Order: sequence, then structure tokens, then C-alpha cells
Amino acid sequence: GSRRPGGMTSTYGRYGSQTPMYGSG
Amino acid sequence: QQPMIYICGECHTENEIKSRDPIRCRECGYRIMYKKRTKRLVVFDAR
Amino acid sequence: LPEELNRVRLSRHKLERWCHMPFFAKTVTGCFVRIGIGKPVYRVAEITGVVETAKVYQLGGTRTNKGLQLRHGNDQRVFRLEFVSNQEFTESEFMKWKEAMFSAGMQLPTLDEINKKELSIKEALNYKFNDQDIEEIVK
Amino acid sequence: MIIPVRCFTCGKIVGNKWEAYLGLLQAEYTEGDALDALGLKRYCCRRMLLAHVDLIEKLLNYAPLE
Ligand SMILES: [Zn+2]
Ligand SMILES: [Zn+2]
Repeated sequence: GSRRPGGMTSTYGRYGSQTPMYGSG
Repeated sequence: QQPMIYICGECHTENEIKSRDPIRCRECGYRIMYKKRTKRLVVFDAR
Repeated sequence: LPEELNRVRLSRHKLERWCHMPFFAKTVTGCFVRIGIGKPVYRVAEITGVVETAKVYQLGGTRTNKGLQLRHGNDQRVFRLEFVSNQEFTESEFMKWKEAMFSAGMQLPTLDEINKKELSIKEALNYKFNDQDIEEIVK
Repeated sequence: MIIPVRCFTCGKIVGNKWEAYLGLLQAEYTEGDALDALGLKRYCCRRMLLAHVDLIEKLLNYAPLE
């Protein structure tokens, strides 16, 4: 077989990527 | 939910080109783009 | 309930597409974002208008210079789209927003409004880009 | 195109000698002394390096991206 799980590309953020603060700058 | 990803011939950027759509790179607008490789099992013997 | 409220919440990952899609002042205006202030405290601010900053900042592979006219009840100022958190509406932040809206005199948006607003997002996601939006996009 | 991994005729691995070959030529070894110094004795191995045209260096001029 040849298949792919998940099927949900929009918002799999997997938290995140270090959200920058407003009052940090 | 597979949007049919294409690769811009100039930019090499990936492009989502669903049906009833003009072929243009949304980066350049370039009109040539190539399908990405398959996802099936590509196995060779090395014969 | 902070659960229904998360249906009208725009995570940073998804808006990357809508950074250039038109009708922007009509879909996002009425949703709630989790903007960051700063230490891990957050406030639920209201997407009021679509403003533009003179600061062009790269938001991953895409890049943006636009601002967001957010306001938490009475405290309003300029905001950039990088500080918004993908975190959902917690309970303590939900009650803090409720107290910021009851303290300001603003009416709480009726649940039916949220129910009719969340569908705007899914209908905008599935919009066929058949018109000349790609050309203005590339420009 | 790229260097063959084995000398077609006999079997000696010649696919690890091309960059060495060229480096020895850049030391200005004469063209057969490069082969004598790599260790290719049989003319069947020597014609692997002498004859090889390394076109992959031209194919790599073309960009997929950047
Ligand atoms: Zn242009
Ligand atoms: Zn040989």
C-alpha cells in the first residue's frame, strides 16, 4: 500500500514556534 | 484533502493548483510548473 | 464558554494565507485573537479595524508589514500579527476578557453572532480563486 | 557523465579515483604518472580515467533552486 495519514494540513501546529511577545521588544 | 502541489519551473516554489485554476506561480507568475515526485514505493534492484 | 469562543480564533499559522486575500476587513472584523502583551499573561483583544504598519517584518517564510487595530475593552493601541498566540482561550483569560468587557460597557456579542461568524472562515477557506485575485496577490 | 564505479572490463573500483586523478594532475603529474600513482596498471583501468568525461560538473551548472 501507499497512503498518508493525518489528512489535515491547515493547522497542525504541534506550543508552536516560540510566539514573540509585544512587551518584550 | 490533497491540493495537488506543483513546483514552479522558475522559482522552484511549491504551488497549490486545484481544478479549474490557471497555471501561474503565485510567487513569479511564471506559467510552467512541474509535478512533484510520487508518494508510492519506488524500489530498485540496483541491478 | 471559552470553548465556543475558540471557534472564532485565528491562529497565526492559518492567517498566512489570508495576509493577501481581499475582503480582509470583512471576515476578520468580529473575530477574537490571542495577542501577546508580556510574563505569560494574555488578553483577549477585539479585531476592530485593518491598519498598516511601516515596519515590514518576516513571519516565517512569508513576510508582512500590516498592523491590527486590537482593543481589550478600553486599552487600544497598534499591534503586529507576529505577537498573536496560537494558544486557545483559557478559562482565566476568558473571565479576564469578560471583566474587561463588563467594566467597559461593551455588550457581549451574542452566541448566535459567533455561530454565524465562524462559518465565514470556512467559506473563505474554500473560496475558488477564479477572479483576478492572483494578480494583485503577486504584485 | 559521472565516473563509473567499476572499471567495466575488469572490476577495479575507479569511482574513488577521479577527484584524486584530477588533484594529481593539478600537482602537474604527467597524465600517465597520475594513473601509475593511483595504482591503475591494466590499460583497461587506465582507459576508465583517461577517457572519462565528467559531464556531471556541467549538469550541476543548471539550477533546480538557487
Ligand atoms: Zn511585478
Ligand atoms: Zn580494469
